[PDB]
Amino acid sequence: DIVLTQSPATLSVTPGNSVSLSCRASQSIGNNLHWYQQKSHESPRLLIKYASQSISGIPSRFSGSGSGTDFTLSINSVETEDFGMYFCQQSNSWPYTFGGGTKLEIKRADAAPTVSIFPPSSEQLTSGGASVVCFLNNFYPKDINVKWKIDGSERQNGVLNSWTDQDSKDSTYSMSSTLTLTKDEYERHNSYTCEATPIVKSFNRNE
Amino acid sequence: VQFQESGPSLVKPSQTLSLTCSVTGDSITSDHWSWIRKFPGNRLEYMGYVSYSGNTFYNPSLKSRISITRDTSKNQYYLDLNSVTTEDTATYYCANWDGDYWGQGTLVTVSAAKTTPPSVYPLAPGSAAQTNSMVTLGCLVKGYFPEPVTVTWNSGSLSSGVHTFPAVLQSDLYTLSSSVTVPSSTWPSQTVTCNVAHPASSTKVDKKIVPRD
Ligand SMILES: [Cl-]
Ligand SMILES: [Cl-]
Ligand SMILES: [Cl-]
Ligand SMILES: [Cl-]
Ligand SMILES: [Cl-]
Ligand SMILES: [Cl-]
Ligand SMILES: [Cl-]
Repeated sequence: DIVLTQSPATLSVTPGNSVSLSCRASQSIGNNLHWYQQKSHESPRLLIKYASQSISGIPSRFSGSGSGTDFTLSINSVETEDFGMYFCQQSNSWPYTFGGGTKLEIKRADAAPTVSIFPPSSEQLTSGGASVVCFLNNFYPKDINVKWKIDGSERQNGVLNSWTDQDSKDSTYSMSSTLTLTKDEYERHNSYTCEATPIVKSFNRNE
Repeated sequence: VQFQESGPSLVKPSQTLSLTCSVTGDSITSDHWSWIRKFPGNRLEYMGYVSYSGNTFYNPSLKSRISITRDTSKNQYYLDLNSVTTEDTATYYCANWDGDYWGQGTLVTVSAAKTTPPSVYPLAPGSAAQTNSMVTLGCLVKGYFPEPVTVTWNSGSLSSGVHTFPAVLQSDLYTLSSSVTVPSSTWPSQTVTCNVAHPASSTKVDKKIVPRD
């Protein structure tokens, strides 16, 4: 089976600058190479067929070249909407095979998160669960540090973080940080804090 | 051109995964019609296609467990994948030959586990939270299986300022949250409701976000 090797695995680019993504085939595939853009949400969009032919309604800043084994996808003057996964596919030899993808991140100015903390809902506390939820919205860059504290003391156990994809307009991320406790543990402590690296939100169970 | 992919989101190990793709804005008897799947790790696999004339090609990784048929009179085609295992858990897509047209994915889970509907908890601000020009509300969706759930706010009429976070697996069940930010002046005066749909348990739950007691 033809193996397609894509590089780089990840790329960051500032809007207005260029990118060139590489796809190399383990054997010749002639010009039978497609390029796709996929956001982590939706379905892939076809950008290029036969290695270098433009698809109806694809902006002209996308172009492809290559024949044989070595191909490139270029995006001249990258836009904030260009973030996401870029995959090549060969249609020369059955079975058709995909590359592993290049993840394109759009670079922008540092932005502090807006932080919101939510105590467990009265409905949850009846089922013996106590999730303390912290939303860190519209920040950059992706790799933010979130500390939990309970009654002053750092807390790592029972913390799970989840990130949205990049925003297509402003290039920010959002993340949830959830501290899952039992009602038993929750009721034995007064104060709960989540802090972004410091931007801090806190509440007291007795208030 | 549009695909409607239909069939189970949950299949038991050793049973048959059967999907249907309904095609509009293109005849099945021109072009080729494909099935593609995406594994949880992001790897895409081309499963097979059926030609305008009924000819089939199958990915040899599937080793003759796969069948693709078509019904030209209905503008539909079918995937039957026999003897499924947890390795068949993936997002399945129907697409034309070159993937110019590429349907919305369908997440299919192969598991012996029972379907569990989600518990939905509204997240109103703490009694004593700092006030601002905007307020963030949330909705915690806990203890469902399998993925996915779809979260909407005011049945989709509130779409701006929404962040729905990817689900995380804890003790064989999924959890996710969704946040919505609205102007402070407008809540609670203009109500905000999360709506959570879980196709696998054929369940939808609406919870109004109410200020805390
Ligand atoms: Cl750059
Ligand atoms: Cl606990
Ligand atoms: Cl604290
Ligand atoms: Cl039609
Ligand atoms: Cl299995
Ligand atoms: Cl989900
Ligand atoms: Cl509603």
